[PDB]
Amino acid sequence: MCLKLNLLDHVFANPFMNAAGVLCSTEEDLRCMTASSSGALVSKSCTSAPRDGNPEPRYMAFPLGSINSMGLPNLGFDFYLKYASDLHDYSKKPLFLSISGLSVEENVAMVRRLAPVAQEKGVLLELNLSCPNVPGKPQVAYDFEAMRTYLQQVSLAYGLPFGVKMPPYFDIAHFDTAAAVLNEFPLVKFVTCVNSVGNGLVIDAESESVVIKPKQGFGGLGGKYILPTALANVNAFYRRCPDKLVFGCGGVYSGEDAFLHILAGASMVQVGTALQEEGPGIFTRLEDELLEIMARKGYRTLEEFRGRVKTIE
Amino acid sequence: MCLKLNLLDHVFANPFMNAAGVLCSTEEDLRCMTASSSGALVSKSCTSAPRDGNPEPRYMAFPLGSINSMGLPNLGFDFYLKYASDLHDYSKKPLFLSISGLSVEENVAMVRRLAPVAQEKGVLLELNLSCPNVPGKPQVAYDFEAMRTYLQQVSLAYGLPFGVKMPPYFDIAHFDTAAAVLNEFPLVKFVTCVNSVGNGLVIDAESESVVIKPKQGFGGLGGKYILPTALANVNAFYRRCPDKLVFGCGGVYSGEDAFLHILAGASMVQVGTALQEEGPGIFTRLEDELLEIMARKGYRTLEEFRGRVKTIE
Ligand SMILES: Cc1cc2nc3c(=O)[nH]c(=O)nc-3n(C[C@H](O)[C@H](O)[C@H](O)COP(=O)(O)O)c2cc1C
Ligand SMILES: Cc1cc2nc3c(=O)[nH]c(=O)nc-3n(C[C@H](O)[C@H](O)[C@H](O)COP(=O)(O)O)c2cc1C
Ligand SMILES: O=C(O)c1[nH]c(=O)[nH]c(=O)c1I
Ligand SMILES: O=C(O)c1[nH]c(=O)[nH]c(=O)c1I
Repeated sequence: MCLKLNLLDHVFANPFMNAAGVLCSTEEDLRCMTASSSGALVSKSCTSAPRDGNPEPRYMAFPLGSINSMGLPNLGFDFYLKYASDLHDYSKKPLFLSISGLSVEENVAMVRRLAPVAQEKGVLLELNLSCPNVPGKPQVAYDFEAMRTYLQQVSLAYGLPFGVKMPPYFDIAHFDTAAAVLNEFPLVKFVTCVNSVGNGLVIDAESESVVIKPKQGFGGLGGKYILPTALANVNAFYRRCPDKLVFGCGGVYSGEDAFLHILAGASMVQVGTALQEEGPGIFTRLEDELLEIMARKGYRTLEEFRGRVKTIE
Repeated sequence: MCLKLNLLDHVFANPFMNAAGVLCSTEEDLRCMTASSSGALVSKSCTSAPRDGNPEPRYMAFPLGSINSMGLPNLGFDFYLKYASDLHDYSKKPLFLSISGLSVEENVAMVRRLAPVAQEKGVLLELNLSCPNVPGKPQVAYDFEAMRTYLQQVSLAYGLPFGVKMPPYFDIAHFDTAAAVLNEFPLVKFVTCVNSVGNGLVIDAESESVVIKPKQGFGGLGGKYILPTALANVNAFYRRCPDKLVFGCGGVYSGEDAFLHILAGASMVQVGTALQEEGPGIFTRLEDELLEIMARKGYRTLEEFRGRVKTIE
């Protein structure tokens, strides 16, 4: 009995990793994730120049999940590149690097410099097409024409295997369109579903007040609120992109949620809000929980049930 | 202290009502919601001809909410018109009628006949632009050009005050465009935010199966999953539509959840999943809870806190 996977020319002790943004902005965070039992890690989505992000409070967690409008704080692309180049221990686990520039030109500039490090070190790119929290910057992947441009330019400039972080959709025609756009780009080897559910609004009853400061309280939701949305996008893209990998993200607190993700078609499973709240010790729990589920069901590997959700009639 | 209010030339005893689709398909259903202590009711969304809807199972509920792909089963516009014209007791509470024709022409044909009944009886139209559940018929209001077309045509054909049932949005530009489309139409007096969050997917871990039969298990989500999404939509349209009423729907289980909808901007508060699970007794509980919250806070009217959610700085 076995959680191991071999994908994108990398070996992974298990399918669990952090979700981009959680426990991965600093060298400290990145060392902690590397020392965890996770099968991999992804760095904070980054821009060319360092960013402070939005004013605090900008994240808040609740029994049923979280809301955030961080505003893309990060240490700058130079820092995450150098981390991949010179600091990361690839003998421990694979590293993904998330880039989330604010224009196609910014992203082009970044991937041109990442390319030789990817070739040398085998760092994998996750291209963020779904930040919902910087104003006047509505999410790329909700504009299919813009999405096409980003993927053309980045394929051209990068010329290596990468993946894309997608926002959730809520409409069959949008699964259709979005999956066909992706399938135009053979360098897109994986699709991460999903980023937070955009622009929800949490309100505290006692104080009569929104709980995060930026954007009049509006920010992205994660956690228990979004699991069924996440499972839908995962499976929508799994069925729609049979020559790609789907990484699942959204609402994972247990081996069971991870089990459902994987049934829906997920290869890697990312953990955001639950990791933010419980800390990196979550990865040992999730492993043991998933393994107990597999044992009880007689599954010996992940590939035995990946993508095998049953439909009725 | 009493929560009575006046809107759309009608008096209401309290701001509560059922969500369209819940406890309102048959005469029996409608008499039951009429005899409840709700302040109003809305009828099941209808088409010109009777429909059986999708195959069962097509609704499932869970501690955190519901998923459905009912598929618009209804008794036919002729039945709900007759209920409106001859059977409803207007002395009890006002009545909203929901129409969900599958093309502009079908809607135009329905509202042409509703018009005289609305003149005579004051029944109120709720135009449904957001069924996420009929195959091949994606949500109207996620296509702004289609939405404009429906609102032009129904406005011309009906020539009387009506409201709209909107699907949730998740991006500021969409809020901007959607509210500006609405604002093009003076006859749109109210906006109901929100319909179910479209095309979620619920999976049963033990059985490894989706839980509803239509659309490979994909359906609309209601309940605790969507409260923050609903609040965001209510507030977004409340700020962007200063000259319309906003009706809140999504994730109401208690007087607190109603207080927050009203704080976000809600004039009426609709109840779907929680009413489906608890039954019409819920209406008396919700009233007592909301009145208890008002008293502890020193509020005497709804109008004192409606839309007065506070932001930080
Ligand atoms: C504080 C915080 C920061 C995040 N930062 C990023 C980011 O930098 N890049 C990104 O693609 N997604 C980011 N996300 C979204 C998560 O990666 C994930 O897509 C989302 O939280 C849903 O998963 P969850 O339900 O486990 O939280 C962030 C989420 C949170 C709460
Ligand atoms: C079984 C069921 C049937 C529904 N039918 C309709 C309908 O005919 N028309 C409509 O506009 N909304 C319909 N809805 C959506 C609800 O009116 C409501 O917008 C949504 O469920 C969210 O509120 P909730 O969180 O209280 O469920 C239905 C929802 C459910 C669960
Ligand atoms: O504001 C963030 O830092 C952030 N927050 C999110 O929820 N998703 C994202 O992609 C990002 I870049
Ligand atoms: O399938 C339904 O009947 C239904 N279900 C929903 O969740 N929203 C709707 O508007 C409708 I018309």
